[PDB]
Amino acid sequence: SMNPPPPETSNPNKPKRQTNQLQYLLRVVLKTLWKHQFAWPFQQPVDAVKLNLPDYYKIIKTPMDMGTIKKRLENNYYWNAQECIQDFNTMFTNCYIYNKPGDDIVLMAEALEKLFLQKINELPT
Amino acid sequence: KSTGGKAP
Repeated sequence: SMNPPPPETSNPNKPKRQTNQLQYLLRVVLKTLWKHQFAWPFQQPVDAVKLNLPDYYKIIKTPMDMGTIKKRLENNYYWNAQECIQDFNTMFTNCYIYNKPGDDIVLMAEALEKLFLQKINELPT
Repeated sequence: KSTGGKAP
């Protein structure tokens, strides 16, 4: 019942660029979701030790959280916006796989996703 | 905030 190592947020070997779209994902998408009232269950990796969740990582093998994504975006870890969008989708999907549909945390992730989906529809040239 | 949002 240890935690795995968090996901990579930094690799100096990967190449790096700034796009319109990556800047929108940090400053519009991430910022909006980050400041949401329901954001806090997702701002860090699920710590199964401190939270007593011994099944979490027997069930979730591709973990993701908005803290990781935030760091990835600050570190130019992403080259394509789609890599970033996929991490958000993995984070939502994980919440739907682990929690039962009717748990509070699923309703919370659904509100974030709706906001998330509204926001990426506004992603630029 | 005890079980970081999860239902026991």
